[PDB]
Amino acid sequence: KARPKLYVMDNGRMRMDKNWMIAMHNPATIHNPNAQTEFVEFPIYTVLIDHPEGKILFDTSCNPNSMGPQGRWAESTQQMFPWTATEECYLHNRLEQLKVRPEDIRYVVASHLHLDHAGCLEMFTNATIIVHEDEFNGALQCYARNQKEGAYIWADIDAWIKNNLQWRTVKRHEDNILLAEGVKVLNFGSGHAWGMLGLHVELPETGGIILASDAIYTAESYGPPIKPPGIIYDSLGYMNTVERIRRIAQETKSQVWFGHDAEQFKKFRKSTEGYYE
Amino acid sequence: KARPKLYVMDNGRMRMDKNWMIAMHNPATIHNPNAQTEFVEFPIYTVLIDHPEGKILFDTSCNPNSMGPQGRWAESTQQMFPWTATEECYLHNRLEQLKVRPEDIRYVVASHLHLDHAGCLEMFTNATIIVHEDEFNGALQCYARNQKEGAYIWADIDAWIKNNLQWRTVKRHEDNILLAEGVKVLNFGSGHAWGMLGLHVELPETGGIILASDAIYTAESYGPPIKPPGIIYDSLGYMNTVERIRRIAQETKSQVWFGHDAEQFKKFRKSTEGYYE
Ligand SMILES: CCCCCC(=O)N[C@H]1CCOC1=O
Ligand SMILES: CCCCCC(=O)N[C@H]1CCOC1=O
Ligand SMILES: [Co+2]
Ligand SMILES: [Co+2]
Ligand SMILES: [Fe+3]
Ligand SMILES: [Fe+3]
Repeated sequence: KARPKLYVMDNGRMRMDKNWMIAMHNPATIHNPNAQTEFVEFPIYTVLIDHPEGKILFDTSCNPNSMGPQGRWAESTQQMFPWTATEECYLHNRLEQLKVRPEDIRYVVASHLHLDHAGCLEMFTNATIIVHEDEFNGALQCYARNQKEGAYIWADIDAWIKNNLQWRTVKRHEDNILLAEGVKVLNFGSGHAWGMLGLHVELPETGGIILASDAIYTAESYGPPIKPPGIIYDSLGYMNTVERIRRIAQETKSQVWFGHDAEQFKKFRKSTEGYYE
Repeated sequence: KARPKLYVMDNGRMRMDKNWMIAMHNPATIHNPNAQTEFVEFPIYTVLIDHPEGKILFDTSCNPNSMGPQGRWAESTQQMFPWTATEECYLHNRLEQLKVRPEDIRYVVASHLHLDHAGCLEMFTNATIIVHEDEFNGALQCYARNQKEGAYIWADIDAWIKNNLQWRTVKRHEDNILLAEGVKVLNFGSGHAWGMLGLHVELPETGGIILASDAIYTAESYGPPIKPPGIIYDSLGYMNTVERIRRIAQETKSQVWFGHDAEQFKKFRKSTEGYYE
């Protein structure tokens, strides 16, 4: 039986309007007609599965050259979704401390292609990049239409193409994919974005874990009841996905790891302290 | 050839958070982390078609007993979506000034069953009430689960049932319905709410008119580009509906009358000044 080790890697912090994360979280009233929102902070992280069959990476955080005047992100983007991270937080450094080079990664699973998950895809030229086909198509249209604003970074996409990444698209109606012993890719479909992927991992000692990414921002999103994000591509799809994750967790007695939950993240054992067997 | 007269009836004004009407209209930034929304005012109105084949009413505004301590609307609702109207603004009074009694109405078309469109359904006991089946089912579930908050008013629904209204549901996949010479019901389906209906009218002198209701809040919603509302049941469905309306307007050279557009409403000839032939 395979005895993998799973690492949680801290890739810094982001802030944005709380309305993005929880829609109409604090609506104006007759007694508060100019209601104020908040500017909340949350973690960006990635997960490495050191599996005997090969190393698997879930998400890739933000590109190190995202912020600043010479940054890849448009000015309006930087102001609405600012990212802060020290050098040791960069993905390539986190991996380095584990004695892992990018070239050692067999599979990268991209939950979706937003700026905070697909930032460092270009690094893994020796891997197969697993992504939802609808998410891929949508991003490429953004590129082709020369969209310089939004959550799809023109400069990042440019780099993927130039670096000749090897893509494996998950089809709209494609089943879950067994990646390795006790590791399965979940096809969540349209919701938060054009197409979302998750991961289910079964560890001998710790048991089952579901990586939900932005299918579920936080425990507050999860509920119940469900509290959806401010902007959504497919509201119906989003609601269905959350409830599907809940069912899976119950039936397999698995933990659910959210995309950007500050409190949950504090509890994790990170790559600087150890791993999950 | 039939020569109808179409009347626009002013049924008062409402206010709410602008984020309801235009999602993320003013997002927080690093420089404005506690961004403020606004509390915007907009008209509630209904349309009467005095047709030789019979009188047709589109929407019914709010119930006269909605607001106040003894009001049908929950406190939280009254504070988030306050309605103001004088006595002459009440639907029953507007009709009276045209020498029209509720019993004279042959057809009522309910665009949807929100508090500001289905308020006075209970009045028209001599009419056939045309509504989307999915919208009807959803409202009845709110009632059955004893939901006392939200945009579906428990007390309003209660009254419909007690007054023994005569329902004709539009099926999910049912075609447009010819109601009378030059009057057609449009099935928009799920979007803003569970199920939306519109109307297309062809007048000898004025030409074509599309009544969109909450399928399109305002000219700003309409664009292009489309700016969706803060909360939506079916985002995908909503976007599709707007574009469908644009196509119809172009192909038939029809004006589009929005649900709650203050500027457009000012330009209408109201029932106090005349009608459209
Ligand atoms: C459609 C999803 C909302 C678009 C804005 C965005 O990309 N926001 C990031 C921030 C953390 O996770 C997110 O989705
Ligand atoms: C579809 C969610 C409803 C948001 C609150 C609401 O019901 N607002 C009114 C005001 C005019 O049209 C509406 O739907
Ligand atoms: Co995202
Ligand atoms: Co409505
Ligand atoms: Fe994210
Ligand atoms: Fe409305």
